[PDB]
Amino acid sequence: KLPKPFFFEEGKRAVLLLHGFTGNSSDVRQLGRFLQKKGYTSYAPQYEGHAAPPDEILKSSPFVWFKDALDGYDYLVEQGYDEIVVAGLSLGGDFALKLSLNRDVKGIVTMCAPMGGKTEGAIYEGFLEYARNFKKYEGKDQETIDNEMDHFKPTETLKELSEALDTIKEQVDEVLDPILVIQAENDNMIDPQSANYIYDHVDSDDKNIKWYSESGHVITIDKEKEQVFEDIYQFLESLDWSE
Ligand SMILES: [Ca+2]
Ligand SMILES: [Ca+2]
Ligand SMILES: [Ca+2]
Ligand SMILES: [Ca+2]
Repeated sequence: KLPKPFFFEEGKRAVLLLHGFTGNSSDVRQLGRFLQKKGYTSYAPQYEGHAAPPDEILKSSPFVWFKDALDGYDYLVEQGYDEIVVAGLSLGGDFALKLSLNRDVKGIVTMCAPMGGKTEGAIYEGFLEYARNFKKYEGKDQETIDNEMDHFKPTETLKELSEALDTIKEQVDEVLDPILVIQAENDNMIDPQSANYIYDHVDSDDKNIKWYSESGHVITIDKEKEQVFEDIYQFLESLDWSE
Protein backbone atom coordinates (compact mmCIF):
# COMPACT_ATOMS: atom_id res chain seq x y z
CA LYS A 1 0.00 0.00 0.00
CA LEU A 2 1.07 3.56 -0.65
CA PRO A 3 1.76 5.97 2.23
CA LYS A 4 -0.89 8.16 3.80
CA PRO A 5 -0.81 11.15 6.16
CA PHE A 6 -0.02 10.38 9.79
CA PHE A 7 -0.98 12.07 13.07
CA PHE A 8 0.97 11.12 16.20
CA GLU A 9 -0.63 12.78 19.23
CA GLU A 10 1.35 13.40 22.39
CA GLY A 11 1.68 16.73 24.19
CA LYS A 12 0.40 20.17 23.34
CA ARG A 13 3.53 21.17 21.40
CA ALA A 14 3.00 20.27 17.76
CA VAL A 15 5.11 19.97 14.62
CA LEU A 16 3.71 20.16 11.06
CA LEU A 17 5.92 17.95 8.86
CA LEU A 18 6.05 18.76 5.12
CA HIS A 19 7.52 16.40 2.52
CA GLY A 20 9.28 17.06 -0.79
CA PHE A 21 8.33 17.06 -4.46
CA THR A 22 7.47 13.47 -5.50
CA GLY A 23 7.96 12.41 -1.86
CA ASN A 24 5.33 11.47 0.69
CA SER A 25 4.87 11.05 4.42
CA SER A 26 7.24 8.07 4.53
CA ASP A 27 10.12 10.53 4.16
CA VAL A 28 9.24 12.15 7.52
CA ARG A 29 7.75 9.22 9.47
CA GLN A 30 10.94 8.35 11.38
CA LEU A 31 11.24 12.01 12.38
CA GLY A 32 7.61 11.92 13.51
CA ARG A 33 8.25 8.83 15.64
CA PHE A 34 11.33 10.46 17.17
CA LEU A 35 9.34 13.59 17.99
CA GLN A 36 6.66 11.38 19.58
CA LYS A 37 9.29 9.73 21.80
CA LYS A 38 10.28 13.26 22.92
CA GLY A 39 6.69 14.24 23.71
CA TYR A 40 5.80 16.29 20.61
CA THR A 41 2.69 15.86 18.50
CA SER A 42 3.21 15.73 14.76
CA TYR A 43 1.03 15.78 11.66
CA ALA A 44 2.31 15.01 8.15
CA PRO A 45 -0.07 15.93 5.29
CA GLN A 46 0.49 14.74 1.73
CA TYR A 47 0.38 16.88 -1.40
CA GLU A 48 -2.25 16.21 -4.03
CA GLY A 49 -1.16 13.61 -6.55
CA HIS A 50 1.65 12.33 -4.33
CA ALA A 51 1.64 8.74 -3.05
CA ALA A 52 -0.28 7.97 -6.25
CA PRO A 53 0.49 7.35 -9.95
CA PRO A 54 2.78 10.07 -11.34
CA ASP A 55 0.22 11.34 -13.85
CA GLU A 56 -1.70 12.70 -10.87
CA ILE A 57 1.18 15.10 -10.23
CA LEU A 58 0.99 16.29 -13.86
CA LYS A 59 -2.71 17.07 -13.34
CA SER A 60 -2.07 19.01 -10.10
CA SER A 61 0.14 22.01 -9.34
CA PRO A 62 2.40 23.57 -6.69
CA PHE A 63 -0.42 26.05 -6.00
CA VAL A 64 -2.53 23.16 -4.69
CA TRP A 65 0.37 21.57 -2.80
CA PHE A 66 0.96 24.77 -0.81
CA LYS A 67 -2.75 24.83 0.04
CA ASP A 68 -2.30 21.23 1.23
CA ALA A 69 0.39 22.46 3.62
CA LEU A 70 -1.87 25.26 4.89
CA ASP A 71 -4.69 22.75 5.31
CA GLY A 72 -2.34 20.67 7.48
CA TYR A 73 -1.69 23.63 9.78
CA ASP A 74 -5.42 24.26 9.98
CA TYR A 75 -6.06 20.56 10.75
CA LEU A 76 -3.71 20.72 13.73
CA VAL A 77 -5.58 23.78 15.05
CA GLU A 78 -8.94 22.06 14.54
CA GLN A 79 -7.65 19.04 16.46
CA GLY A 80 -6.67 21.20 19.44
CA TYR A 81 -3.02 22.18 18.76
CA ASP A 82 -2.53 25.95 18.54
CA GLU A 83 1.26 26.11 19.09
CA ILE A 84 2.94 24.71 15.97
CA VAL A 85 6.44 24.56 14.46
CA VAL A 86 6.61 23.92 10.72
CA ALA A 87 9.39 21.62 9.52
CA GLY A 88 9.86 20.83 5.84
CA LEU A 89 12.07 18.68 3.62
CA SER A 90 13.16 19.93 0.16
CA LEU A 91 10.16 21.66 -1.46
CA GLY A 92 8.52 21.25 1.94
CA GLY A 93 11.22 23.46 3.44
CA ASP A 94 10.31 26.17 0.93
CA PHE A 95 6.67 25.69 1.91
CA ALA A 96 7.66 25.91 5.60
CA LEU A 97 9.16 29.36 4.98
CA LYS A 98 6.10 30.50 3.04
CA LEU A 99 3.66 28.97 5.56
CA SER A 100 5.27 31.02 8.33
CA LEU A 101 4.17 34.17 6.44
CA ASN A 102 0.57 32.89 6.25
CA ARG A 103 -0.01 31.29 9.70
CA ASP A 104 1.33 31.79 13.24
CA VAL A 105 4.22 29.40 13.94
CA LYS A 106 6.58 29.14 16.92
CA GLY A 107 9.50 28.26 14.64
CA ILE A 108 10.63 26.93 11.28
CA VAL A 109 12.91 24.05 10.31
CA THR A 110 14.16 23.84 6.71
CA MET A 111 15.86 20.62 5.60
CA CYS A 112 17.74 20.71 2.28
CA ALA A 113 15.38 23.39 0.95
CA PRO A 114 16.22 24.78 -2.51
CA MET A 115 16.55 28.52 -3.16
CA GLY A 116 15.44 29.36 -6.68
CA GLY A 117 13.70 27.45 -9.42
CA LYS A 118 16.36 25.64 -11.43
CA THR A 119 14.87 22.31 -12.59
CA GLU A 120 17.29 21.22 -15.34
CA GLY A 121 19.48 18.26 -14.43
CA ALA A 122 18.83 16.64 -11.08
CA ILE A 123 15.19 17.60 -10.49
CA TYR A 124 14.10 16.68 -14.02
CA GLU A 125 16.00 13.39 -14.03
CA GLY A 126 14.74 12.57 -10.55
CA PHE A 127 11.12 13.08 -11.63
CA LEU A 128 11.51 10.79 -14.65
CA GLU A 129 13.16 8.12 -12.48
CA TYR A 130 10.33 8.45 -9.95
CA ALA A 131 7.79 7.86 -12.72
CA ARG A 132 9.66 4.85 -14.16
CA ASN A 133 10.00 3.25 -10.73
CA PHE A 134 6.31 3.79 -10.02
CA LYS A 135 5.27 2.06 -13.25
CA LYS A 136 7.44 -0.91 -12.35
CA TYR A 137 5.73 -0.88 -8.95
CA GLU A 138 2.43 -1.03 -10.87
CA GLY A 139 3.58 -4.35 -12.38
CA LYS A 140 3.76 -3.09 -15.96
CA ASP A 141 5.88 -4.86 -18.55
CA GLN A 142 8.91 -3.13 -20.01
CA GLU A 143 7.33 -2.20 -23.35
CA THR A 144 4.40 -0.59 -21.53
CA ILE A 145 6.74 1.35 -19.22
CA ASP A 146 8.89 2.52 -22.13
CA ASN A 147 5.90 3.66 -24.20
CA GLU A 148 4.21 5.45 -21.31
CA MET A 149 7.44 7.32 -20.55
CA ASP A 150 7.64 8.43 -24.20
CA HIS A 151 4.30 10.17 -23.51
CA PHE A 152 5.12 11.49 -20.01
CA LYS A 153 5.40 15.28 -20.38
CA PRO A 154 6.74 16.99 -17.23
CA THR A 155 7.60 20.38 -18.72
CA GLU A 156 4.56 22.36 -17.53
CA THR A 157 4.77 20.88 -14.00
CA LEU A 158 8.47 21.68 -13.65
CA LYS A 159 7.85 25.20 -14.97
CA GLU A 160 5.18 25.73 -12.31
CA LEU A 161 7.56 24.32 -9.70
CA SER A 162 10.32 26.67 -10.84
CA GLU A 163 8.02 29.69 -10.62
CA ALA A 164 6.80 28.71 -7.16
CA LEU A 165 10.39 28.39 -5.94
CA ASP A 166 11.35 31.74 -7.48
CA THR A 167 8.42 33.41 -5.70
CA ILE A 168 9.37 31.91 -2.33
CA LYS A 169 13.02 32.96 -2.68
CA GLU A 170 11.82 36.58 -3.09
CA GLN A 171 9.73 36.20 0.11
CA VAL A 172 12.56 34.88 2.34
CA ASP A 173 13.38 38.39 3.58
CA GLU A 174 9.88 38.59 5.12
CA VAL A 175 10.48 35.62 7.44
CA LEU A 176 10.56 36.56 11.13
CA ASP A 177 10.20 33.40 13.19
CA PRO A 178 12.97 31.40 14.88
CA ILE A 179 14.64 29.09 12.39
CA LEU A 180 16.89 26.05 12.13
CA VAL A 181 18.41 25.58 8.66
CA ILE A 182 19.66 22.03 7.97
CA GLN A 183 21.69 21.10 4.89
CA ALA A 184 23.59 18.11 3.59
CA GLU A 185 27.01 19.25 2.34
CA ASN A 186 26.96 16.67 -0.46
CA ASP A 187 23.50 17.25 -1.87
CA ASN A 188 23.20 16.05 -5.46
CA MET A 189 19.63 17.32 -5.89
CA ILE A 190 19.90 21.04 -5.01
CA ASP A 191 22.61 23.66 -4.59
CA PRO A 192 23.69 23.34 -0.92
CA GLN A 193 24.54 27.05 -0.92
CA SER A 194 20.76 27.51 -0.73
CA ALA A 195 21.13 27.02 3.01
CA ASN A 196 23.46 30.02 3.34
CA TYR A 197 20.96 32.08 1.32
CA ILE A 198 18.12 31.19 3.71
CA TYR A 199 20.22 31.74 6.83
CA ASP A 200 21.53 35.13 5.69
CA HIS A 201 18.33 36.54 4.19
CA VAL A 202 15.58 35.68 6.68
CA ASP A 203 14.77 38.52 9.09
CA SER A 204 14.59 36.19 12.10
CA ASP A 205 16.05 37.28 15.42
CA ASP A 206 16.95 33.66 16.33
CA LYS A 207 18.69 31.50 13.74
CA ASN A 208 21.04 28.53 13.44
CA ILE A 209 22.47 26.62 10.49
CA LYS A 210 23.75 23.03 10.68
CA TRP A 211 25.71 21.17 8.01
CA TYR A 212 25.96 17.38 7.64
CA SER A 213 28.92 15.92 5.80
CA GLU A 214 27.82 12.28 5.33
CA SER A 215 24.20 12.62 4.19
CA GLY A 216 22.47 12.87 0.85
CA HIS A 217 19.52 15.06 -0.05
CA VAL A 218 16.77 13.09 1.73
CA ILE A 219 18.38 13.83 5.04
CA THR A 220 15.53 12.61 7.26
CA ILE A 221 16.01 8.97 6.13
CA ASP A 222 19.78 8.88 5.48
CA LYS A 223 22.83 7.91 7.53
CA GLU A 224 22.86 10.94 9.87
CA LYS A 225 19.15 11.09 10.61
CA GLU A 226 19.71 10.45 14.32
CA GLN A 227 21.85 13.58 14.70
CA VAL A 228 19.42 15.60 12.58
CA PHE A 229 16.55 14.52 14.85
CA GLU A 230 18.51 15.46 17.98
CA ASP A 231 19.34 18.88 16.51
CA ILE A 232 15.67 19.47 15.70
CA TYR A 233 14.72 18.47 19.26
CA GLN A 234 17.19 20.90 20.78
CA PHE A 235 15.75 23.67 18.55
CA LEU A 236 12.19 22.83 19.60
CA GLU A 237 13.12 22.84 23.29
CA SER A 238 14.46 26.41 22.92
CA LEU A 239 11.19 27.99 21.72
CA ASP A 240 8.53 30.03 23.49
CA TRP A 241 5.92 27.39 24.27
CA SER A 242 3.15 28.28 26.70
CA GLU A 243 3.25 24.74 28.14
CA1 LIG B 1 -9.11 14.61 17.61
CA1 LIG C 1 11.27 40.45 -0.72
CA1 LIG D 1 17.05 42.22 11.45
CA1 LIG E 1 18.11 29.26 18.16
